[PDB]
Amino acid sequence: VHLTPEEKSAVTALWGKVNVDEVGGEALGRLLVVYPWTQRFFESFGDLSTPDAVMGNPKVKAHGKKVLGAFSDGLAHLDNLKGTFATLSELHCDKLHVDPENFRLLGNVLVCVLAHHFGKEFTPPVQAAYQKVVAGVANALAHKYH
Amino acid sequence: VHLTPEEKSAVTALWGKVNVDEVGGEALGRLLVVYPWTQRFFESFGDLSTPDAVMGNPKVKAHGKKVLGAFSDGLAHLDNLKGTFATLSELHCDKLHVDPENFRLLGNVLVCVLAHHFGKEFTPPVQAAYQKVVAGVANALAHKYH
Amino acid sequence: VHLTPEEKSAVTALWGKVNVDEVGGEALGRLLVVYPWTQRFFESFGDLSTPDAVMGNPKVKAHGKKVLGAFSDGLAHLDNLKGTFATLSELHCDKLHVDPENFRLLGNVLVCVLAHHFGKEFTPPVQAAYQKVVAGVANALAHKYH
Amino acid sequence: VHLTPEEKSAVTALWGKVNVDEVGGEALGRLLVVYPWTQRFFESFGDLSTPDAVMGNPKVKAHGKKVLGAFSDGLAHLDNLKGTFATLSELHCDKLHVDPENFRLLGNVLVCVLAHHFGKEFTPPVQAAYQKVVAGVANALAHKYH
Ligand code: HEM
Ligand code: HEM
Ligand code: HEM
Ligand code: HEM
Repeated sequence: VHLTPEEKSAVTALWGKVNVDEVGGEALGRLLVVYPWTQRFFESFGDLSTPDAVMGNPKVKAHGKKVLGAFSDGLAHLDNLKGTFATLSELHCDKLHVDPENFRLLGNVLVCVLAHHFGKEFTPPVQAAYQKVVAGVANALAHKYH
Repeated sequence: VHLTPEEKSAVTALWGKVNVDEVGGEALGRLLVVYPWTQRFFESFGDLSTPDAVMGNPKVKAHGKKVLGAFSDGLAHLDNLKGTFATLSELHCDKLHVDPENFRLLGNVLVCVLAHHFGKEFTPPVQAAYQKVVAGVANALAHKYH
Repeated sequence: VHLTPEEKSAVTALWGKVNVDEVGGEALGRLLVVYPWTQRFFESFGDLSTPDAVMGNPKVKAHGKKVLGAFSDGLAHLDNLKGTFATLSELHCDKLHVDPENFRLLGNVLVCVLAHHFGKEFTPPVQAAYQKVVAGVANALAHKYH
Repeated sequence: VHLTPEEKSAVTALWGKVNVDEVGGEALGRLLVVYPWTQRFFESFGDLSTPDAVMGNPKVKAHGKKVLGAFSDGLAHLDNLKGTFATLSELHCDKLHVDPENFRLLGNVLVCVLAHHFGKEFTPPVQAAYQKVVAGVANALAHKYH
């Protein structure tokens, strides 16, 4: 992932203001609502019938916080995402068999959640920076398939 | 596209509140900035070299407004997206030769712009409905390749 | 799907030379080997651990011929794919939750299988026509998501 | 790209029987026929009006030879695709603005041309190996967008 310092500044500044405990659950929950086939991976989480059921699921919220945590991790090592994510790649690919396209969709939902939250501060160049990051993390997660 | 009563009422309500000037140049600008290869289609527009040049450009802004106008038309005929978009399909496909994937990328940018432009009212079910709409439009636009 | 009369004639002539009992198993099996996350959907098939575990799997072979039968249906009803695949769309979308991208991969694998089998009779325009067909089928199977 | 030695050997062994002078032109030509929007990049090659026109084009055949030449380089340097394709990445991204999805499509057409050529030598594990190589080359080519 190649970010200019201006880009690195703007991404981290935005990041610093993310409600980590909420954003994660919102991004995971919206993934399940918007791209419904993804619910197949989380059937053990309980009731996912309605959007309300999904958005209200505390297992979804809890897990969402864990996803956001790893995201914060890659953000700290843009230099080496493959290695940062090596362990999560074996899990998601070798054990869970998640389609590589799903990693890209979660990336997308995340960018949407930020736009939604940071309105005007989510500028075109900031959107561009985050797009490159979510793409970099998605590619690092599908590494086991490469 | 298949929208549930709720989704459709939902959809058409928010649309009515859309500031096309704001959303159109924003959607079009963000496409050229986030996915740079898209600039080659708009060489006739001038200075697109920087996010500022792009976001500044009134050609971009005016064209953006035209794109939303076609969207609106589309929104009125969710029943016949294909027929609604026939002439634009011929233009984009047969004449311009735009990659069908780019119709998906504009759609996604547009969704991020609505999140951005409706904050709190852009709930998971609304995003889910708008995602079906944009995918529907992208598919109707790529119709000539099918 | 829009085929010119020359496309329709060549597509239908080639299809009549296909050994159904065989190409369907070959296409489903290659899908499972080349895009390994797809194995997660074939819950009762047993060992899918090695290419030979997959390719000679009796259930893969039997199942491939049912897939092939459905494709034939498709080809015979290009004017009505959504209707033709109505119950298969609800099974795959509503019940099985197959990601739409997967429908596309299987179409791509089938095309490769025909190339492998027909060699030189698989000309560029025949390939282009088959591409439009498999894309139309994938689109009709993902109907319930639209 | 992760290839087992078994895969590596099956891959290089087959590459050795490729008609260097022909497969390239076939691949490129089928790209232009099957995904017609790619014709916009080769409008200076002359007449691409028809499949026959495309497949006939001597510019296409000559250019296919160079493409295949680049592929052999990648094959010879699986451990250094990014360096191997450094200059080609700057040409295609920075200079030509080719959409990254098109690199993917070319790799896919190539695999189909190999299938079409090798019949039976093109077994499921060989196809899987080739799919990982093409994906790795497409990703290396798109590096400038990352
Ligand atoms: C691309 C961004 C993603 C990140 C950063 C991420 C991160 C994580 C993390 C941190 C965990 C918990 C690891 C542990 O408990 O050791 C996890 C587990 C899991 N993830 Fe993801 N993930 C991503 C994408 C996805 C996608 C797209 C899906 C499926 C649609 C998915 C499905 C799962 C599942 C099923 C589990 C296991 C949860 C359980 O049963 O405890 N992940 N992921
Ligand atoms: C969401 C899908 C899209 C819609 C609804 C749309 C709509 C339109 C409209 C309404 C026009 C004006 C045609 C006229 O009145 O003469 C137009 C033209 C054009 N579109 Fe799009 N468009 C879409 C996607 C795209 C994409 C993805 C690209 C390229 C990346 C693109 C490139 C162009 C170009 C180059 C023109 C011609 C501009 C000129 O020189 O006049 N469009 N489009
Ligand atoms: C390209 C289009 C496809 C066609 C025409 C097709 C066709 C079929 C047909 C005819 C059946 C049997 C329905 C019945 O029970 O009567 C079936 C079942 C099934 N398909 Fe597909 N399919 C397609 C793609 C896929 C893909 C991409 C996946 C997953 C990767 C998939 C997974 C399944 C599963 C898991 C079943 C049920 C098998 C069982 O009986 O356990 N299908 N499909
Ligand atoms: C993905 C694998 C690809 C490889 C290995 C590849 C390789 C090459 C090579 C070796 C050249 C000659 C560069 C030089 O020495 O001037 C070239 C040029 C070119 N390629 Fe590609 N290419 C690939 C994909 C594509 C795609 C998908 C497109 C567009 C659809 C494309 C469009 C072009 C164009 C327009 C040129 C310039 C032709 C000229 O004027 O010489 N390339 N490519």
